[PDB]
Amino acid sequence: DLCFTNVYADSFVIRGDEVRQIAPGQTGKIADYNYKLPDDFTGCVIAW
Amino acid sequence: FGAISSVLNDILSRLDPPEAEVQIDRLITGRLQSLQTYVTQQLIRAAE
Repeated sequence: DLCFTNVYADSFVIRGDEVRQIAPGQTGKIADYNYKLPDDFTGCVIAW
Repeated sequence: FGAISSVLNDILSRLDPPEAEVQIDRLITGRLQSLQTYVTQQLIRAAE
């Protein structure tokens, strides 16, 4: 029931022992030199 | 007021922004309430 101007789909694969870094306000190798989500990130992190 | 240390540079240096924001926001709540208290005391005393 929500509209959006533009929805982004960022795609990559990682290990289950690193999912926690793909989230707002985290730390680590990924959240340092690979991929960092904003502090006010508004969205969902999905993985299978 | 429920923060870590009552020094802003200390909080900002010790912690990362994702939590410095919370500790700060508590410091801000407290200091703003103290300012309101002082300004209201001044208002009443100036009326007298």
